[PDB]
Amino acid sequence: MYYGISQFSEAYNKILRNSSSHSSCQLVIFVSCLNIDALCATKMLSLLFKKQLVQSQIVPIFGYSELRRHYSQLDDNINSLLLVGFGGVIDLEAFLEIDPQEYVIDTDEQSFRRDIYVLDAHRPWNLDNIFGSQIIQCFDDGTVDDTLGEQKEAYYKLLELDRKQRKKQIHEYEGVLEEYYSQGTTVVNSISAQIYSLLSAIGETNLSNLWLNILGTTSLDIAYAQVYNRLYPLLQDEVKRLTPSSRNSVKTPDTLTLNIQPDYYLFLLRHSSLYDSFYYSNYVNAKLSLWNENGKKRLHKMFARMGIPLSTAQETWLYMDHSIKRELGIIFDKNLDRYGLQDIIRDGFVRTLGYRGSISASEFVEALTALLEVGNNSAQKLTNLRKRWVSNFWLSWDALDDRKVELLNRGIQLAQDLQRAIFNTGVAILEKKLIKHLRIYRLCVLQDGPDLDLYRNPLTLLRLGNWLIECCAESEDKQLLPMVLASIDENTDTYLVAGLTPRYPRGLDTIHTKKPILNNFSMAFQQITAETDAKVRIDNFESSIIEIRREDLSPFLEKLTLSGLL
Amino acid sequence: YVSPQQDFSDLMKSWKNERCSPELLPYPHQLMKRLLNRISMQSQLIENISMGFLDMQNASNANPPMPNESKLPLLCMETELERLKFVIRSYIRCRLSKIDKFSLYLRQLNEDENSLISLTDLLSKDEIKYHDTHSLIWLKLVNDSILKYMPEELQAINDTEGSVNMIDEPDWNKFVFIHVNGPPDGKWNEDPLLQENEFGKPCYTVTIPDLKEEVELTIGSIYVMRYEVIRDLLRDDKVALI
Amino acid sequence: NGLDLMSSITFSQQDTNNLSHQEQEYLKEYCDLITDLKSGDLVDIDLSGSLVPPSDVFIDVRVLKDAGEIQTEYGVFNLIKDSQFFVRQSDVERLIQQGYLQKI
Amino acid sequence: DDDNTEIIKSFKNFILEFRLDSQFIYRDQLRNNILVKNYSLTVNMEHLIGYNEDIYKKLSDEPSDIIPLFETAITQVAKRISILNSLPTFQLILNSNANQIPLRDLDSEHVSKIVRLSGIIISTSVLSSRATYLSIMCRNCRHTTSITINNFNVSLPRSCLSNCGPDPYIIIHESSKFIDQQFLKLQ
Amino acid sequence: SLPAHLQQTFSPEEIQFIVENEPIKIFPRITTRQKITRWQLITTDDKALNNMVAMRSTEVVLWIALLLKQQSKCSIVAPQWLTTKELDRKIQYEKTHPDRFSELPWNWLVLARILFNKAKDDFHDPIHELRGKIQDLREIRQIKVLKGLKYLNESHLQLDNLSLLEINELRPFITEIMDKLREIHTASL
Ligand SMILES: [Zn+2]
Repeated sequence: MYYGISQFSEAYNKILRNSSSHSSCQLVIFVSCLNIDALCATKMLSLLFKKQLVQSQIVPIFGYSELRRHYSQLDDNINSLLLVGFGGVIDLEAFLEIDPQEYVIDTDEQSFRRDIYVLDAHRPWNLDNIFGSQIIQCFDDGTVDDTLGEQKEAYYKLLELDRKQRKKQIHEYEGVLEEYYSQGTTVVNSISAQIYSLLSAIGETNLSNLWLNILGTTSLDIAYAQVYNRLYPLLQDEVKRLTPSSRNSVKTPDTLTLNIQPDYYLFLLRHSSLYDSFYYSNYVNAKLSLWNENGKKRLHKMFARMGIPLSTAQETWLYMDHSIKRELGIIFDKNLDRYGLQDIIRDGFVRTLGYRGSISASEFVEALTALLEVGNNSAQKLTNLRKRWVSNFWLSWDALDDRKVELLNRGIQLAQDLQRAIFNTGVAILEKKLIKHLRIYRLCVLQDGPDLDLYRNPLTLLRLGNWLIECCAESEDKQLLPMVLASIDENTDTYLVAGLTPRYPRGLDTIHTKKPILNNFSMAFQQITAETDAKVRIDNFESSIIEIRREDLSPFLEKLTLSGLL
Repeated sequence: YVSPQQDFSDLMKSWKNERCSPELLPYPHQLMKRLLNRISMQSQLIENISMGFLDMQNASNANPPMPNESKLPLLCMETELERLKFVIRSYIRCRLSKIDKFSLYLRQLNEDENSLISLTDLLSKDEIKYHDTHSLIWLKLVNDSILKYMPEELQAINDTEGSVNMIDEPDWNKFVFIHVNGPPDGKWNEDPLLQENEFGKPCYTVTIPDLKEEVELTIGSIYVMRYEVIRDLLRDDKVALI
Repeated sequence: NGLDLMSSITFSQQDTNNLSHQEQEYLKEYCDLITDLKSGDLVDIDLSGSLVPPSDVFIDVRVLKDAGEIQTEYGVFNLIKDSQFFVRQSDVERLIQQGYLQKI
Repeated sequence: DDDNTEIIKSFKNFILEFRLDSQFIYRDQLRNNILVKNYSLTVNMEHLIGYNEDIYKKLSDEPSDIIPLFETAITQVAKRISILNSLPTFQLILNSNANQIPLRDLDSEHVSKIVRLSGIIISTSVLSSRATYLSIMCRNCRHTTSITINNFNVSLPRSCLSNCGPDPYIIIHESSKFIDQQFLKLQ
Repeated sequence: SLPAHLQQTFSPEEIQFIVENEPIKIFPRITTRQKITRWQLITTDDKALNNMVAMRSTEVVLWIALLLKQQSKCSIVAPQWLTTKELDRKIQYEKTHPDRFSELPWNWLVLARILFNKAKDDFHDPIHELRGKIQDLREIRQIKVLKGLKYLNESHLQLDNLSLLEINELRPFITEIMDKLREIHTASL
């Protein structure tokens, strides 16, 4: 309960008191790269600090080792540190070798020399950071006040409690303490929503902040639908609150329009054809099996029934027939039910600026992700790759400014190419039966084939994994086994291995709805790594992604088979 | 005088006249001294407040300078000093380039006995050192490179009797844009040069002898004119180069 | 910005062997002349400073080349590569001129 | 005529009020073209769709009839932004990003519709003359007359205006204006 | 000075500097009246800045106004000529007299661009209409300049009310053409 939802304001005031100055820079923000929510939140914070004239620095880091190396070089003149996208799960004081008594410069409690704020959404929390540390402070959103009721008592009372009742109680409370741990990890909220709450508390909300909040929230749709369904009504309310007025007389080159219009679960509808949108969709592919000939024939039959000529459905959206575009909603409503695709109809947010063209939030986040993925003796080889991944962050950052639209178009083209490549690899995976069904998990190792140099980036492998999980969720086979995806890099001679959680069908009822399936690959990987001298690298922010040498892959996986917890 | 605003106005008008003029204008000795003294005192002043604010902060973990009525004044001091320094820097470098262009002409002016123009008035002391050093360095370069292999008849870098004159002089008939301010301060009746015209404000008169014509310049109008016929008016602040 | 040009660190604009020996000598004395100009009566004004007027108090800059911590008047800048700064223009004019920073 | 005037007005407002960021691109292009004696204008269809979809829909279904109205709107705007008049009727050149249709897929379904296609030039003919302003006189009453023609597919009147014959009219070739026509072959 | 031309012509940024060295009117949102740290400026009179009261009209130099509006402590009032009515009057005056330039301030283009960029909220009229009117005026002024360029000679020219930016963008052509004509005439004497 360090900083509650209501308390978010006062912490800001502290940053205004210690850091703001016209002759020195004393605020540093460490933001997790390869993440869209963190990027949007950092953009909002940067604009806020720019308005109040507070000097700042933004440093994109990739892993925990980078953070540890950068913390030492950081001076004592920097009074404020902001860790965005990470830091909640691990013990920060032990990791950074922070001595509480060393940081007291304002003797009295202790005001302390430096303040570190943690803005993260990866549960479970670390009990040490929440309940036992004073230098480390976190922006909580209501997990502790409700979920961690007995944990606080156990922690504090075990700290203070340190003749047979003593032995009994200490054991049956360390049992509860270990019960809190040994649990998988999920995401339950979004950073951009919390920053928008801070904005509303201070009172600096506008259309740009709302657009950034929508962009941050939308990115969670593919992996965590429950959070999106929870946060959507508040976004709808805030959109209606900030509408300029009624009866807009004329469209002028300076109008901005944020509208709630009906959209569809289709891949880049307004920047490609209709046939392409239906072809390269995860949901349509899962529901119709387009990778073989039968799915393509079924799609052709559907398009024939709907009344759209096959020649017209392959034209660009701008140059598509006006009459067909006008009546698309009725045609969808009356025909989509026969083929099980009635779930593709939804409502979203569309933004328009003058005589330019309309863009939806989903297309924007796909363009940003595409810009993240592609843009612009083995240790150096990995270092160069990580440096390029850091470099792509500024390319994605620039695309959020209204002046740079050519970069957004480039991102759209890159997204189209990337999705085509993912589809091409997925059909090969599915046709040759490369997926092996073990008792505990399902294995997929890509050793040979073209364009394996695209899967050295975690985001592309997550794309392919999301394709495969979506394909498996709608399969009639009923199972919830986690999946393992491994990809080789010849230059480094290392496999990059990722563990992926199962997902329920998109349209399934809410009776099973709960806190989603927990990811248990981090604990298993740590358990196997500790016991054996395997040449593995666990250094990414996502604990479910590791880099294992080629020789160790086949034995390590065997150990995983007996590890359990999967 | 005794007005800090008029010093900045005079510096700006001198810079504007300097950039657009062909010749090497006289140096405003007093104005530069006053401005340099003012800058020297002002920098010490901002340094003093900065030190005073810093020292008290570390003593007893006191609060920083309270934000209201604090930051904006000092920020304005800094930016104002920055702008003034830029203006003076541009003025000095432009006149140094013009000095570079006319080294031999200035030397010939200084060497002439019956010349009212003297380098002690037209050139600053640092500019005198610059001129002397640059002339010697350039002479050494040309003597070592080319002029050593030449007959004694023609070994002079300044030859006014050769086929082509080797000493370049300022263009006295360059065309410039001018604005007619009128009297520098006022008292339109006091100025003898002012003469009224039909249904109009008083206008200056000038003569072009090569064309042999009389040109009238009305107050408040912008003209494109020869530089020689307007030298006296510019020297007396009646006209301003735009 | 004055300096001794080829003897000290140069901006790599010119190769040593293009210039003649007499030109190399001439450049040296010209640089010395610039140097003892800059220490004249105009100490406060930087005669080798920027020649574009100042019109933006606060600017965004990006680091081009990696470096260590550099002290500035009343503070410190940490030059981690691929990081962005929001700071006053006067502090970073020197670093932009020498190629360690981008943008304005 | 009560619809053509509004169409011309809509086109002139498109030319004069389109802006992206801080520059009227189509207003500046006209002035730059007039200076180097280029009497033409190039318009991108995406901008026209963005400005107003009704205007694009009007053009997309009746090209031969609508295009001359845009032609005269351009030269009305030019005489306003150039003159406070030897300016001929301007030319409109269009750019499109729609799907390309093969030559062998062109049939009776595509008549009177704007299409985009690619091929290979195999032959180019010689330049020929087409009349735009015709000066006309009658064989008997002998009075002056004029005719204006646009090349978007006319004949001399089959009557007399003020007995004269059936269709008595001859062309006064001097004081008549002509343009350049060329024929090309594709594959 | 020497590099990038700059020998005998001003850059647009220096023209902007000269424009921002001119006064403007504001409505302060703060009160800095002395009680019953101070500005102490060296190039501009600080009497108004020291004695400030909220919701009252004062005038300062332009760049201080921009610096204040960077924060939330100012609101600049646009000059009276930046109105649709006063612009339409000048357009009509421009149309009726085809041999003289209308009387606009010598910084109208630079001031208009700066105010549109910085103080967009302060205008009362819609900004797109004013932006169109500015272009309408500029085109006609360009037509008149093009017609007047035909009367070039060796003696002198008069451009009574031409703006600063218009003079700057035309100086190198005009000066050099008349200089060459003057040399040709002088040679024949
Ligand atoms: Zn007849």
